[PDB]
Amino acid sequence: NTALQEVLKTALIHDGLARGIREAAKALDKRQAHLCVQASNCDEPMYVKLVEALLAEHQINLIKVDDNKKLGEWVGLCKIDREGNPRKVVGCSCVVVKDYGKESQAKDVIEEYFKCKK
RNA sequence: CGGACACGGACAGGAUUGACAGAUUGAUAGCUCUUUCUCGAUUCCGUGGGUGGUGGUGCAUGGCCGUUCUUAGUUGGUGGAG
Ligand SMILES: [Zn+2]
Repeated sequence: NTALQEVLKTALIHDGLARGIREAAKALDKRQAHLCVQASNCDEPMYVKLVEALLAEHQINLIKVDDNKKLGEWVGLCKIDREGNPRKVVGCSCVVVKDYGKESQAKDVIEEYFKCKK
């Protein structure tokens, strides 16, 4: 009840992610990948095929979330605003975390990992 | 581009930087082209708006300077004359 709601929010303040239309499916080629997250709304079944092509045989875990636009208020391009339009992003389908930087509430997402995925 | 900002568009399922080789050039200017890797919201597109200019106008001006002007010249106050 803590995993899906707020402990992924606390890993998004100024952490490393993907951003824009040229590096979303990029960070799997690097040896700095912590917890990543992929949408269960992807219009092609080859993009999600491409991200599981690496991580399923390696040390990297995807979280299946609802869509990518709802990750748009997660990535950092702030469109929820007082005098601004609350629909400006078409958000990311695959962001990663290079590094946590702080250790407030990061145990709970990795506790989700080795609880069932072993 | 060294066109700031403001709005909209473009916009993670593909906005934008940079670049080896070669016809390509005056030029090892990725200038353009063929091919293809790379850069991480930085931008790019449109519209308003700045901005820059050894661009005009010295008869729109300021400031400085030259000149009649190297000669002795100039002016109020108060009385007097009109
Ligand atoms: Zn002119």
